[PDB]
Amino acid sequence: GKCRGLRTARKLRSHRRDQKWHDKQYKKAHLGTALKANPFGGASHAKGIVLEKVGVEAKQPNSAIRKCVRVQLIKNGKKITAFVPNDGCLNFIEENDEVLVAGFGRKGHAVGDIPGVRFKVVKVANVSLLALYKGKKERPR
Amino acid sequence: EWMPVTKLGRLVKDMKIKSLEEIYLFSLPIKESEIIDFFLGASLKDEVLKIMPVQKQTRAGQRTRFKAFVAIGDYNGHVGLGVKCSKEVATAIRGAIILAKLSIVPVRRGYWGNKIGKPHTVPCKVTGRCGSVLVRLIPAPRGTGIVSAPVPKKLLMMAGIDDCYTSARGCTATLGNFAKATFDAISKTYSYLTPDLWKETVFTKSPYQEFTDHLVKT
Amino acid sequence: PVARSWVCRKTYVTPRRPFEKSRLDQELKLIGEYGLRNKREVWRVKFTLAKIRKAARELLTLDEKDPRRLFEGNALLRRLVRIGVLDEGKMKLDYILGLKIEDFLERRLQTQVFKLGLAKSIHHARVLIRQRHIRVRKQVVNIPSFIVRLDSQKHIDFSLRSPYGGGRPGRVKRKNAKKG
Amino acid sequence: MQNDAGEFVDLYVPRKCSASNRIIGAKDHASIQMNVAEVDKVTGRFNGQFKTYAICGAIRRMGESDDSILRLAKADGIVSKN
Amino acid sequence: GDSKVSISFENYRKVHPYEDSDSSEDEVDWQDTRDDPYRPAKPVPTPKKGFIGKGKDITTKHDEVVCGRKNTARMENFAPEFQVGDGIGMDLKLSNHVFNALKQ
RNA sequence: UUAAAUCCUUUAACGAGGAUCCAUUGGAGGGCAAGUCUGGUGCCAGCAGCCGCGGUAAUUCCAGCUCCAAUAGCGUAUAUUAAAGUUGCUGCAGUUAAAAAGCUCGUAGUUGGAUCU
Repeated sequence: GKCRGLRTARKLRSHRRDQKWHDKQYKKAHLGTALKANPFGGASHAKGIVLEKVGVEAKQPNSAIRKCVRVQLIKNGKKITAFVPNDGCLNFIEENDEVLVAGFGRKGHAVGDIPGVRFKVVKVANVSLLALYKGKKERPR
Repeated sequence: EWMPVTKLGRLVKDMKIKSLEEIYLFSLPIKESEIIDFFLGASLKDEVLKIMPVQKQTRAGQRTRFKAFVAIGDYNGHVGLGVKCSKEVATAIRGAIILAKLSIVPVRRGYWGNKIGKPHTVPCKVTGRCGSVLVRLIPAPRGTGIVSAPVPKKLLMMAGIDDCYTSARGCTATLGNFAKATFDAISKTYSYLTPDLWKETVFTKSPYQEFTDHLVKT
Repeated sequence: PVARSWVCRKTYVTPRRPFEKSRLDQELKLIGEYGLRNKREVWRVKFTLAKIRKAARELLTLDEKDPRRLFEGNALLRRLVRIGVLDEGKMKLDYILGLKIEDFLERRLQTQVFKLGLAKSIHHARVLIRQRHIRVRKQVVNIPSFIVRLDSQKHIDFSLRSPYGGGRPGRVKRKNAKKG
Repeated sequence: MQNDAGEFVDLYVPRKCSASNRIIGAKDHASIQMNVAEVDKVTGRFNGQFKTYAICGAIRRMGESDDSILRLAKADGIVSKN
Repeated sequence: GDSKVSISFENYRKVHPYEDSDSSEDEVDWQDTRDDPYRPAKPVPTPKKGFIGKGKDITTKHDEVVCGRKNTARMENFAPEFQVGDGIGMDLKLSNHVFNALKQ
């Protein structure tokens, strides 16, 4: 069992330190290779330039063609497939426009129906998609 | 109309047994729901903890019947927990109450600190261990209420426990086994021994004994 | 550096369980019974009572002969009595644990002006408090969360400048009387 | 069980097993209570009075009830020495 | 109680001149009247302030008894393969923790 | 008021019918309070944090109506904390679910029979 002496503190804490790495969450947060491989670079939102639009096929049970947009991040030049959130919102987005992109909400997991997309477009040309969808804004170019 | 089959039910039918506590002193089996219905009256409040459905796999196919976990409780008194399977739901519920009154147990109410007034909490931290579910009941000071999951919260409102701490272990998501575990703990209140009950007991007669002359006539 | 104070306290706690019918029922019943604007007034009163009870409970773990046990015990008793909740016969530290939420909402200026009947209805009472027509002693109070003391309860008036008070009739009356 | 004022704040006092002083529970339905008779020491006549033994369910289950009754009857002298 | 081969206690019956006494012949008719529980409540429009009444007898919005009866009535509009029982004849206060599981 | 202004506090006059001097943000399968309401699309568009809905009556889309929650605030993403007794000193596990080295010796380490008022 567990060592239960009174002069055994360094063994207990060294054992704890070595066994904290096998926790994948603590290793992901503290070893920090997922922090460098993150396209956002530990950022809540990123800003890119639209490169093309791709219709990606969904999972096998739910058949749909989700209209993702391939953008190039201004920061480090990584290619991002970001899902345009709502229906009819693919119409507003246009090639070579400055775009603000956020994740879906599983902290780095392809959420649900779409393999390879864990990002969603929030803003285009410094106006939101929610304003354009609800008839609140006029899009500049 | 209430019809007696036990001799205990015959004694309860007349005014020979004053309260429910002559049964519990002697651990006599309460085999009729309507004994419990007689002694407590309308004080027994209850709400169904869950109706979980199990589809019975049969020779013809799959046809479902429903299992009712109901919790009946006399406040600052007694609790019972009933589990009943039936074709309907309301039939399963009524079977669950009539089965839960058979499972009425008295819980012990004690004190945390100094002993002033009516008892309020579990007298000593007990445990209920049912099918990988482990419910610990810890005494608590006045007015803190019961800190627990909703279903043991229900059973501890019904127990008359005003305030206690609760710890759970295992798969809690099985509601029925969780409720059976905490029910086992509040039964283990009298299954536990305290230094208060260290005096040598004096043995009274079992209700069958001094009242057998009336059972000769029946 | 600046000559400023950044001491600020959140005076309410959001409940952990967001949608349960029991909590929503008790909160809405209490709101309707003493006429509050939203749930945050209930949550504020709940948090104040929780702090008082937790202080009392953290006092009870000390010895009976502990000096600060006695000192802040007497202080807590005196404050809870002068605010108008406890009574002089109930000066014991364990009786604060026998307090509930509405015992703190009965001392609001809204409920006090309703119970003393100087206004008509409890929503009318809240309106009359915020509409600047009701004063305490000599100071005009326009805030319905004003927790009225026991000794200051016995004199609440109509704020003499008000039309319900001494005089100076309002805008609507002076417009109506200058019609013809 | 009893507050500082002195009132017996308890629902009832449960009986204890005579063999091992354990509290016999409410739903311990395997427990027993012997009434055992003693005799007049001159003629072997029933007196009408009786001694009492209570045994919990576990003692009866493991097979130790009869030896417990025998040794408590030796203690009470209802069964003779040796 | 229900057996075909049955016993008759006729010889132990002592006296029965007038068997059809008017004590067991009570005419129980409550269907077409307004005393049957199996009748709609004629629902009131939803209050905006969220409660009915004032003082101590303020009947609130959900009001667990009322909400339980409402959830029972919402069970009454389930799938035909579902079996309910007699949930209106016996006062069934069923909660959302249970009703939502049954609805699922 | 103030260095002089501002803002707050005080005073005169004007200033109030909701069809306003008009309150938003999310949601209504479960988790989780709220609809088996109506019309359209028809595994398309989409919703969807999880399970899943949509393949011609959609309890989940799109609109409208109604309802709920919080309310001058309310969603969203990220990071982190509690729930986590899923890092375990308190306090986890190791036959079969992840797991005890093939076995033995052995240094450092860790712990070490009674016994003296």
